[PDB]
Amino acid sequence: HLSAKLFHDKESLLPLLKFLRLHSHQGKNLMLSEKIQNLNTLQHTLRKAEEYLAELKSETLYEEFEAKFEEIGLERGWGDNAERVLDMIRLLLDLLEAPDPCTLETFLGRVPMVFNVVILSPHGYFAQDNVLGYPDTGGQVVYILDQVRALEIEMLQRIKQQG
Amino acid sequence: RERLNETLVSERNEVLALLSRVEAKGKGILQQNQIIAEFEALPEQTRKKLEGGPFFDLLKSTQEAIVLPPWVALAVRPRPGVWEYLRVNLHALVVEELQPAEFLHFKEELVDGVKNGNFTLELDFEPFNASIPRPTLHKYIGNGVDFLNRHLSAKLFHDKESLLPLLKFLRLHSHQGKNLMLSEKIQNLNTLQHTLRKAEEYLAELKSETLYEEFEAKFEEIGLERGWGDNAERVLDMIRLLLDLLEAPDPCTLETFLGRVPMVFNVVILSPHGYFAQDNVLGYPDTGGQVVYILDQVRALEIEMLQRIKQQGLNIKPRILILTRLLPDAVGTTCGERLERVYDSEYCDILRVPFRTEKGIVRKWISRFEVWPYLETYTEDAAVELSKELNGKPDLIIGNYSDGNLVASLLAHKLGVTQCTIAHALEKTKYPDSDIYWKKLDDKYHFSCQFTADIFAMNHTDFIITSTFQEIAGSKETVGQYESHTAFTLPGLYRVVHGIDVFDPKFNIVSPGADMSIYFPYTEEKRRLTKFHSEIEELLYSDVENKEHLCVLKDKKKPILFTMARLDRVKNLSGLVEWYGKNTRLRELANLVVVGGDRRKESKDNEEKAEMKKMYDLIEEYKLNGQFRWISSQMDRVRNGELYRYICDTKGAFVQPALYEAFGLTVVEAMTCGLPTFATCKGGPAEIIVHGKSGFHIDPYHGDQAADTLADFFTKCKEDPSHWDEISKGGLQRIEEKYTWQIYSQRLLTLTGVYGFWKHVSNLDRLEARRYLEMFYALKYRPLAQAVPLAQD
Amino acid sequence: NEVLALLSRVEAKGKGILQQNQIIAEFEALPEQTRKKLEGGPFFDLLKSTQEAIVLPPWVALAVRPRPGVWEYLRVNLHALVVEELQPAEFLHFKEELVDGVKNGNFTLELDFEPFNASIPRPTLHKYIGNGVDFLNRHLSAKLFHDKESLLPLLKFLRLHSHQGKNLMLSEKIQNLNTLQHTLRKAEEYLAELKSETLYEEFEAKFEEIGLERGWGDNAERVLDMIRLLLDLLEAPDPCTLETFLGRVPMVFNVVILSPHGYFAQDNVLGYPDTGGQVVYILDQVRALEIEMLQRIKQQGLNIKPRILILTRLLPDAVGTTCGERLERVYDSEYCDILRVPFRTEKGIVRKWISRFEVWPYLETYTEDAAVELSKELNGKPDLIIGNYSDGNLVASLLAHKLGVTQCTIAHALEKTKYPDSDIYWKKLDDKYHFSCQFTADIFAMNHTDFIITSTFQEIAGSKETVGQYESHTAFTLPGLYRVVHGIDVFDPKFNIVSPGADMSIYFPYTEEKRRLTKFHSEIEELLYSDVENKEHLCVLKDKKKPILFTMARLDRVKNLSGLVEWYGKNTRLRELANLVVVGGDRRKESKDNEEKAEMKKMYDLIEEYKLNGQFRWISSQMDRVRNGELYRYICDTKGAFVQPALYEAFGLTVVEAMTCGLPTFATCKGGPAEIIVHGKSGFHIDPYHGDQAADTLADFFTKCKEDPSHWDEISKGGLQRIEEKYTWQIYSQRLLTLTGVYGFWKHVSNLDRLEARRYLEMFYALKYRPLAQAVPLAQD
Ligand SMILES: O=c1ccn([C@@H]2O[C@H](COP(=O)(O)OP(=O)(O)O)[C@@H](O)[C@H]2O)c(=O)[nH]1
Ligand SMILES: O=c1ccn([C@@H]2O[C@H](COP(=O)(O)OP(=O)(O)O)[C@@H](O)[C@H]2O)c(=O)[nH]1
Ligand SMILES: O=c1ccn([C@@H]2O[C@H](COP(=O)(O)OP(=O)(O)O)[C@@H](O)[C@H]2O)c(=O)[nH]1
Ligand SMILES: OC[C@H]1O[C@](O)(CO)[C@@H](O)[C@@H]1O
Ligand SMILES: OC[C@H]1O[C@](O)(CO)[C@@H](O)[C@@H]1O
Ligand SMILES: OC[C@H]1O[C@](O)(CO)[C@@H](O)[C@@H]1O
Ligand SMILES: [K+]
Ligand SMILES: [K+]
Ligand SMILES: [K+]
Repeated sequence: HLSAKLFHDKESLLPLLKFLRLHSHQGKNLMLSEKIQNLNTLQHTLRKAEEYLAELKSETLYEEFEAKFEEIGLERGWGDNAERVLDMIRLLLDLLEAPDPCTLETFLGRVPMVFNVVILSPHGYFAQDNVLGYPDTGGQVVYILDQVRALEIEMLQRIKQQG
Repeated sequence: RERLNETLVSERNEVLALLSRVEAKGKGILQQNQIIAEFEALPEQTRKKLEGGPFFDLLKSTQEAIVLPPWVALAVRPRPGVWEYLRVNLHALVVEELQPAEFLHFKEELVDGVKNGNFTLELDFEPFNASIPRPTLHKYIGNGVDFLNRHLSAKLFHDKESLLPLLKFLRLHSHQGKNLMLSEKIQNLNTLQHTLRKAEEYLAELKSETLYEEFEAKFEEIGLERGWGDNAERVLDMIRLLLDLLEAPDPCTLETFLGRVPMVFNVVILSPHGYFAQDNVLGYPDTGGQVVYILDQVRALEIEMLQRIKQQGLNIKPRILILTRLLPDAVGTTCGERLERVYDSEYCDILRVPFRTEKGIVRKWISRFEVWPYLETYTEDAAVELSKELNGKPDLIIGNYSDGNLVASLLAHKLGVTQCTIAHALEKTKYPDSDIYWKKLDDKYHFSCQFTADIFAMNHTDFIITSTFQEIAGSKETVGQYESHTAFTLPGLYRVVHGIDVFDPKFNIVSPGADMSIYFPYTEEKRRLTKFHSEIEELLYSDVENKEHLCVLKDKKKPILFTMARLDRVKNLSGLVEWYGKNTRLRELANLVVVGGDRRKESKDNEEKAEMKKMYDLIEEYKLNGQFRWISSQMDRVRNGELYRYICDTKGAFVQPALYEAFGLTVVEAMTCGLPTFATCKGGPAEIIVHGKSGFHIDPYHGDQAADTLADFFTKCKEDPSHWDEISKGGLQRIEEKYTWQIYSQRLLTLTGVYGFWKHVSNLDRLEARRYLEMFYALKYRPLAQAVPLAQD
Repeated sequence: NEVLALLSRVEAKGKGILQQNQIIAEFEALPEQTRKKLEGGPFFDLLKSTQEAIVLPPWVALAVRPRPGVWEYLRVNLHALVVEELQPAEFLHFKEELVDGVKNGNFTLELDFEPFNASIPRPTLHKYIGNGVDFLNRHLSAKLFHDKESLLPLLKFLRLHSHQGKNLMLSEKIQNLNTLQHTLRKAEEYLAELKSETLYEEFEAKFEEIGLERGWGDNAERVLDMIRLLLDLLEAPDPCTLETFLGRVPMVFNVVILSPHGYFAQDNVLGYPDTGGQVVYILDQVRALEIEMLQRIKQQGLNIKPRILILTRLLPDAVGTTCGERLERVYDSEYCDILRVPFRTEKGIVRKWISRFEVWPYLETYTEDAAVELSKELNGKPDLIIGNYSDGNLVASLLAHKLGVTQCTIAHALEKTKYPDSDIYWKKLDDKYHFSCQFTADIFAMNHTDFIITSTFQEIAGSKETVGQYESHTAFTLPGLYRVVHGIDVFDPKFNIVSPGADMSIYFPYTEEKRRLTKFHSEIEELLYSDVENKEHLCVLKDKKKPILFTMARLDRVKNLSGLVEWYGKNTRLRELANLVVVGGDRRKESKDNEEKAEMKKMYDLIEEYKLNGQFRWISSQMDRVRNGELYRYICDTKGAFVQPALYEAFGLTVVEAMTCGLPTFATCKGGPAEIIVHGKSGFHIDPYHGDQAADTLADFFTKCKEDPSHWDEISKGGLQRIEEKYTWQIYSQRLLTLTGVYGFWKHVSNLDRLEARRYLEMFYALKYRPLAQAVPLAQD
């Protein structure tokens, strides 16, 4: 539905640009800066970034091209190296051009977002010991402790891959 | 207008950078593109140039600088497919913004002395394009099907009226009175949604390998005819893909489903000009890579069609016709027989139809530039014959080259059939400034007809196939072949404002190949044909001078510098022979063997004739006897294959010195055998070859540098024979990756489906462009075509 | 009735290979058969509705016209029945074989304009035919309603709008709908508290500040109304509001009118070949138009001075006329001028008058020269361009395109309807009439123009029983040349019927005595009743007291004056009752026109053959309208009548003039006069195809009038009233300027769709017209 609604529609695309521009964590800018006010500059800047990156060695760290990227309006979180930053910029350029569902997901899922997470489990005796089997204490408690551990490994990773 | 700014920089680099603007205006009244607009004042300047700053863009992107009034008309190309043209004054401060149809107006004032008429024709196809939006993104150039898919995938998503066409499409679909896919039972999406639902449960239960014959009974009941699959497993997938499009269309699915619907049964391929034959032809005027491409293409195609028909659960038998001219008088050939079976195919047949006038058929061969008056009556006739040969109507028409695309359009329109074009070359890029200088070239080359027909076909066709990206958008530095038709002018005739857009979703790149049984690595000894080594050794090292071969090779042991091609001005064989003759170091390292032209018979082609006079003269001038062997056309590919490998034994190289080459199958063949290849950087081979890895590039405009580059190569190879083996393996790998026949057919068939379905939805949007084209042909081409003198028997 | 139809279809095939028209396509078949008809049944009415049938030996093709604008084409095997529906193009093949023995080249041109018109949906109702601006308003109204993307064009249109460097409407300070919206109510607040009469000068200060430039009105009352109009349009657009607003915006300042063919002058011309109601219409028109143009410009608080140029051909050797001078002021106008420019070639200026059918080779250069000349004359470029007739519409198109101006066209006649079967038989007629050229330009300008003005509904959709003038261009064919599948549509919103009138200074009732111009009576009595025979008049009237049957018109084939004379000549009874006075041809000179010459010889022989002396007075062309007004009134004094025996008449200005004067009128039923007159009420209709019947009818009018004198007055007053309603110049001028506003704007909104049409038309002009036109032989001095 989003892939189809996004295909060559201005009033549609803005939301995605507003998103990346507003995106920040703990007082740091991510993705696009305030330098990019419209799809034209964004389109132009991405293309501009792509020409540059397609030149560099794949394993080149973001810190190298950081200065330049800051110039043209690109904040951190596209990836930790040239290769990664490249696929990502190429991904968004594509959403602007010919959106497909697989692209759309891949990009949105890649954008660093989830950092802080709040999980709700009020009832029961919720603990890591001396509990399981008490009234209301059971599969929910187990699931949640496994979930967070699994969740934390994935986040540290996504965070590190996005530089 | 970014390129009118960095040039505004005459405020900084001025007293230097207005010099190059001098040494140009100092040549005068002409066009110099690139190498001349560049190898001019910049290289021929002094170190007070020092223009290596921000200026080096606008000159590096020009493509032309046309000397002019106290004015310079120039062009600039920021990115493939994006246009800026400049006009500035030398000493007058005349620099002016230039917006298209205005810039052309300045090209006309540079010939006629004034621009074209007033109400003289402007050709703009842009407004007829508005149906789909254009990709602005480089990746989609030559990828259009991928773009059209996503446009359809979206347009299809939860739109009632929008899915109807797909139902109607699958509902009407039939072949020779057999109904396929959906029967007439299913009148609406709800019934189809449901009927498909019912079908799925049933099939999910059956074993994967259950034949369609079992459940055929059930299906006919619910409205499902044949063409879904041969067994249950297949029918299942297919049914699932259709359910999917009805719910959440995604591009990948839409393509796959349209890909599989059994569609292409009878193919009709247009190739009127030349001597089209499978033996005793190649090397003749107008007879060349296009004939090889088509013969290889059809064989490949026939196979894919067979296994697509089998998989889809159908026994229908395909037929592929190759339409071409019947030349009753070409003797020593089969060109005089109406029907001929293609080698190694069950269903591919050559179908020959004669040209004719009200005075009866025309027997004599005719140059490809002169066939124009004949083509419309050819179409009518061909229609009649292929109606005879074909069972039902054509499911695809492929046009080839210029005359071929002209006709295939008329048929496609007449019969209402999906159409594809393949240019195989576009003369405007091959014969420079033939657009603007057209009027003087006309009585020889008749370019007013050819261009007209090329423009007509590009826009008439459903999709276009190119063999490379370069054939469309060129490169960063240089303009592409099709691209160069976006805006041009034929002063006194008409002015093409927007003729084509490289971003058009109809461009698809499908790269051909070299037949693998004919051309393979010289290293596989089991495969080598030694039966030929006597003929070949006579061919090369024989003592005799005759119509088959000229001069002689004193030293039998040198590496051979080899080339083979039709003989005409553009192939530039006379060029290479000269470069070699002037460079003593190359002559010592290698023998030069050029195969081209047929000297066994008197030549009837103007260029062929002119080329021979130059060859003849050079041989004497450069005293080539003993280092040079000029061999006549080799019409048998099997032995040609072994010839290439033989050249490998001598550890030679292959050189292709064309002023322009559209694709260069010889390049592909040479590498497929493993022969390290040096080829012209102008046109297709720029893309085929990767410099210093899979081969080397040379510039036909600097020949002396080419001859030396080669001398270098042989020198290194003498010091380090492993250097040869490295380039050899590089070529072998490049071919194995990019150029092969296996995927070609699949791509091509898939395309026919996607574009076939598409042309139903877009039916109404195109209706205007259709009348615009009808008129262009009738009121533009026809008058021009009847203008051309008829051949006289 | 399976055994029945086979019969009529048999009787049809009996006449063999041919086509026949709807009169015959029935009037022979149905009636000429035995009582075997017994068909009042539903099959019948395919026949009754058939406009023509084309019969080729196995086949009969049918063109059916159920309602104006609605066509069905069928084929029928003359034996075996088997009715099969055919597409227009295929019905056209039928005609083509009928002439060439074969259809047009498989690859020969089909003109189809339908796919280019689709921007607006088409009205299907009879009422919107001729009423297109009404339709287009409702469309723009809806389109505009709470759509920002749709409202922007309105803001930009107004923001860019200017004349000759003076900004108008909105300044550049208004960049968007909020600012416009906010500013407009700011202004409205302010004006509400001013006295209505406050002049725009007082608050002009404020406005400039907030982005409001001049042209909203003269006083505060009027700037307020317009502003409120715009507020509404941004808020809740309705059709009426939209139209009032657009018709109000000052636009038309300079107007250019194209009328190249003929001798265009204010005196010493009328009745000369190719010179007639078009010169009359245009002159009346520019007058009325300048009046309104001035009030509008004044009412909007603008001080600009308008200009109207009538572009026509400079004829150096026309003598006794003003056709040799380059600029001529129009009588009773401060701002209207005739601007003459010569035809010319590589050899230089062409001196001799050339027939309308021959001007084609010259028209493109004319355009360029015309352009250069009106650039010197006009202050700023043209705000409106009106093409007239074919040469006129053609040039109007090219100039409009060249200059980027809103174009209107007026046909004044369409030859295809004047010269039956001149489309299908075009080849044998071409050497003489060059219809391949004309039809081509007719089609070109018809489509290329921004809108169209007709003088009747008949001009578009004709009547219920018969085909209209533009209607007959919907689908037709020129064998061996090209085929028009859909060339025009009677429902195209571009059509507007704006009826013209007669100058009411010149034409009034014969019963207003103080007004009659008596000083002309000596001249008229000599003109009519004198015993002298010369190049001014032939024969003589023996009995002075009889009533006069009066006609006046250009002299040529179609006007059918030679017919009228023969009718009269054959009919003794009419001859006893009334004297026939015909005015046509200028015999003072040698006739340079083919038809005029031919018609003259016919006249002479009719005189001798029917012994017309004593009942018949043949007067040369009366070139002065003022005395003409009184001449009409004189006929009334005698209780006579005006008759107009044309085979076809596009509009009939003389028919309007006669009526305006009180003179009972009998006019042809073929073309415009069929709408103008109401049989038995405002006048009568006669059939030029049945002449003797026409005469008998006239005899009858006079007899009735003889016995009862008040019958003459019923009709006299009947027409007087009719003209008072449908035909006057008062609303014309205002309607026209309104359309220029609506269509002026609509062309900004629709501009992107007219692009495809632009290129189509360009290529049609270039690749089809030009080559045809050049083929026309040039004149020689
Ligand atoms: O005495 C107990 C009772 C339960 N469990 C654990 O609690 C979970 C029970 O979850 P389940 O989803 O099976 O049932 P639920 O408690 O969610 O209703 C399982 O991991 C058990 O191993 C346990 O460890 N000790
Ligand atoms: O004497 C000759 C000359 C030409 N060729 C063949 O002609 C084709 C030429 O194709 P290419 O694209 O290289 O040049 P083209 O003629 O198509 O412009 C190649 O397959 C060659 O092997 C040949 O077999 N013998
Ligand atoms: O000898 C003549 C004949 C014509 N008229 C005028 O020319 C016009 C004829 O216009 P109409 O539309 O009736 O005929 P048209 O010439 O346009 O076909 C009328 O105003 C007549 O009064 C005239 O003044 N003298
Ligand atoms: O309903 C099952 C119960 O067990 C839990 O999993 C807790 O361990 C909760 O979901 C709920 O209290
Ligand atoms: O223009 C090059 C020529 O060579 C061919 O390959 C011959 O088969 C054709 O493409 C064309 O006629
Ligand atoms: O055929 C009709 C003729 O009548 C006129 O109105 C006379 O001026 C012109 O439009 C045309 O020449
Ligand atoms: K951000
Ligand atoms: K079917
Ligand atoms: K303004």
